[PDB]
Amino acid sequence: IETVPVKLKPGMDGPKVKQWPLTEEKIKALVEICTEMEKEGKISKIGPENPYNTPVFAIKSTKWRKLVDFRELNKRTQDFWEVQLGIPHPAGLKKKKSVTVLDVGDAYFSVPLDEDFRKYTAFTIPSINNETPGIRYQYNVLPQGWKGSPAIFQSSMTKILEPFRKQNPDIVIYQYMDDLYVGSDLEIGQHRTKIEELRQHLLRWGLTTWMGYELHPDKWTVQPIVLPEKDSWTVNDIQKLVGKLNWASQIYPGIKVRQLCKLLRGTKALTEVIPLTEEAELELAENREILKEPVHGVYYDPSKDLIAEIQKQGQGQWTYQIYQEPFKNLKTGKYATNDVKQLTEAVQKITTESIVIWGKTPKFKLPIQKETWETWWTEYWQATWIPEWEFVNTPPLVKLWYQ
Amino acid sequence: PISPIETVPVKLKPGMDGPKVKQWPLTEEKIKALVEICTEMEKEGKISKIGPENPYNTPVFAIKTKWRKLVDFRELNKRTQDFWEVQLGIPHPAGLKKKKSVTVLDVGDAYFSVPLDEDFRKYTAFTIPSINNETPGIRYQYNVLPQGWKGSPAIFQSSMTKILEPFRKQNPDIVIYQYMDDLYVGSDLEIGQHRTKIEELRQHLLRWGLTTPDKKHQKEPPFLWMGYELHPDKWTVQPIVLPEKDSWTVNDIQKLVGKLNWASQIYPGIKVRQLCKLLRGTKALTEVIPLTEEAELELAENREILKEPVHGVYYDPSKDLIAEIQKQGQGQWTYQIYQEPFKNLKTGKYARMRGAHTNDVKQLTEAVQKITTESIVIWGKTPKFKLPIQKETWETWWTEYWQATWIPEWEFVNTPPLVKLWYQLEKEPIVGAETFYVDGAANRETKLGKAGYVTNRGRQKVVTLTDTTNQKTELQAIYLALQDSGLEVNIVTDSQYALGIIQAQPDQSESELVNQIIEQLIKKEKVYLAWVPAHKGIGGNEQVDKLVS
Ligand SMILES: CN(C)c1c(Oc2cc(Cl)cc(C#N)c2)cc(CC(=O)N2CCc3ccccc3C2)[nH]c1=O
Repeated sequence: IETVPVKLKPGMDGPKVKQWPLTEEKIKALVEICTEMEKEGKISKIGPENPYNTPVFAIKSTKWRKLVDFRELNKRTQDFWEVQLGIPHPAGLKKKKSVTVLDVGDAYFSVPLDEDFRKYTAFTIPSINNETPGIRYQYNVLPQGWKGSPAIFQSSMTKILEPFRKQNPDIVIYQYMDDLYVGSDLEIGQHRTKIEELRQHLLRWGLTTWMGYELHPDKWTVQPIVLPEKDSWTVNDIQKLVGKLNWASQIYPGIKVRQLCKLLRGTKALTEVIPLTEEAELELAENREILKEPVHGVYYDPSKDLIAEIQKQGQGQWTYQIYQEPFKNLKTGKYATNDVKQLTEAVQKITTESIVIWGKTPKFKLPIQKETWETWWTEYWQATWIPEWEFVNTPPLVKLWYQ
Repeated sequence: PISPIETVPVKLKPGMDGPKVKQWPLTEEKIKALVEICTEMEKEGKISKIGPENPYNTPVFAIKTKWRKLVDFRELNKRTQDFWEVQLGIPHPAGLKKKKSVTVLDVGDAYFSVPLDEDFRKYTAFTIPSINNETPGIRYQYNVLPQGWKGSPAIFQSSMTKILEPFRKQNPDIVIYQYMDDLYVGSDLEIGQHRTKIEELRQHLLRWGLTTPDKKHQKEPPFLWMGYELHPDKWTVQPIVLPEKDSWTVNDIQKLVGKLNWASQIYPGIKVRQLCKLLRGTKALTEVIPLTEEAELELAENREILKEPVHGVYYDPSKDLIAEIQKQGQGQWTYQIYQEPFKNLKTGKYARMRGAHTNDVKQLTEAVQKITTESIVIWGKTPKFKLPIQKETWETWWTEYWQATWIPEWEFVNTPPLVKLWYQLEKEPIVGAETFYVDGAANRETKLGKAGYVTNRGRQKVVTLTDTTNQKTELQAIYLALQDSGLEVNIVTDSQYALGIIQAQPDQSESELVNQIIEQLIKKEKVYLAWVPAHKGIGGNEQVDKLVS
């Protein structure tokens, strides 16, 4: 097994990303890991002649684990892992009854990496209080977290799975980075049995491998926009209901508002109860129906980037929306001990779903301070990938419009 | 010497070739001095003569009563590759563990004692010109890391690391810190055993071509390093003299703020806000700025703080960090970190306006966050916090707020001023309370604002603002509703902008208007705010839109 030549395109260099400060326990965890990986040949120390850097973190059980943030390198390697050696996404996976996610990142440590590409995989284990220059390394094998790793490895992946696929042609396996997504319509005992059998396949070839045991894609649905079914209606309640519907008309074809406006006639007290007209009730129930169904006119565009918006609804409740063009929702949903811990679980849930549905992860609009998130996200992060994120102020109206 | 260490391989920037810079004709004194300097260096192996074949050239200059060679590596620096940065940060004295003995060892001729990549040396060529460039100049190239070259700092540090690596592995008991030409060795060994351990280090360094200072020439503590003083069991910033001046120039105030910022590291309660406000606008560097009264008050209080010297303690890893924060003036915050009550490891302050409108609860979190990041950097862990806010106040805020805010272990400490929410918007419309439908509208071209309102109690009103944006009019509209109203009130607006601002419970803002609105909001007993879509034909909003248009 000799290396596959890898490229960057002509007009962009490697990643030069700052290493974020790490707690001592993570730094210690990281050096043990990195000592083993150097002994085992997977990485080599590097000198200052390598001007590239990619952040690394520690995550979890009680087993520590190394996570490398290749988001920049992935961004700059886009042509390679998407066009040259792309992995197509099966539209069937979302339809399956149960979908189990298996970690297959160990596979990539056996395949060597293009000698002329290894410099772009440089990372630093930093020092506490900058006592030392920090331990610099780079990969000799395919690194977990890079999108080129599975792109290269897929040929070897097909071989491993070929017998299982032949023997189970109504099960669909999908590589996304360090995970295989394995979906069947089988009953759960058989599904789990078939997973255990797939483990054994991978156990040969040397691979000892917000979410329950499995996902359940077919049971995913749009969280509809909640129109309250009130016994009595004040002017405020109508005003609330109108804004809801007004903004919903900008997403959904044929949301009507007319009737309810006429109820808000002149200049009333907000407190004031108001009798409900007939056509108002009509339009209201007609809108209700529209919001249950998916948005007519909106479709996934593979060229455009997915984007996820998340709102804190209080009481451990989080709403979210996926779309490509603003406020044209491909999917919306919900998630039920602390604010960052929840937000990170939410991001992971939403991302997993995005991968199952489109084979891409969304760029997140996170309702939080940049520094808070960056300090804490790794503490509860359990995923092998890291989605793109930016930091945003939640417009408090949109928080209300999604319950 | 020149270290045996294997060279670090160096490239130029992919699509570039090394410098072909014309050597300027130099003066005889300079031509003479260079040759003398080059001979002395050449015989130590630092440089080597080379043939006329090598096409690369860099200017050399001589400058004084020793003569010094100055090589202009500017073109080579553009053309030589980027390297990895030397350090992610600089250590803080507060983060240093306490040792029984520490010694400073500086490497002699650091860069010159380290070999350059054989394949790169050709690019370092320079020419000592003949008197009035009559004849071919003498041609040299570096075998070692040149002074002022882009890669010298990194490769040196890198080389030095590899050289220490064995000694570190053999001696985990000892602690070393690399900083430029210097090494700082520390241990808990009894003084006799330390000297020996230093000796075999100094030897180990010389085994690898690195000369260091004799025990008689080593510096003694305190160590004046990077603006700090490092004593046997305490540290502090180097002495701060606040200039006694009649007139203060911009320059003087900048040097003062800088000095105060530096001092705030260990001196608590240092303030700079009123001194900073003076620097606003842009004046001449030499322009005399009259000190305002509040500037004069801060300066005095700072002079009181500096009157007696204060020291920071070193870090003990088997104790907990504890961070305390105090409010001191709007926007301004001060913190102390310690492990044993009031034996401070370090001090600091936070006083930035993240955004336009904020409240003490929001700012305390930003302060805590800033301190948390700083602790992780310095000690690799976050402190237990001691905060001037009630759990119940915090509980109320974070739950109701839309952003995800979280902070680690903290306890309330009654150290007034105490952080509080100065008003609380109502969750429901207020029965038996006037409903003001406010609205604003600024004509884009004339900028003639028409802020006004209509109520369900019958009342109307329209003032006329001048040179205001639509944002101002919609906000002036709301100020009116608060002004002309009872202790209870319900305000309807079609401005999400204003809603957004006010739903955040700001108790502090840059805008004059917003602070006026805050004043009102504190004075009220109950306020409820609601939003509607503009121009959608709403009973109330359409009426206000009329008189506003
Ligand atoms: C070896 N090392 C990284 C280290 C120290 O060495 C340093 C570290 C730094 Cl960033 C700068 C300098 C200078 N210029 C010296 C100092 C202390 C503080 C300390 O323990 N001291 C301060 C100096 C000192 C001097 C003599 C006897 C005892 C002590 C005790 N603790 C340490 O671990």
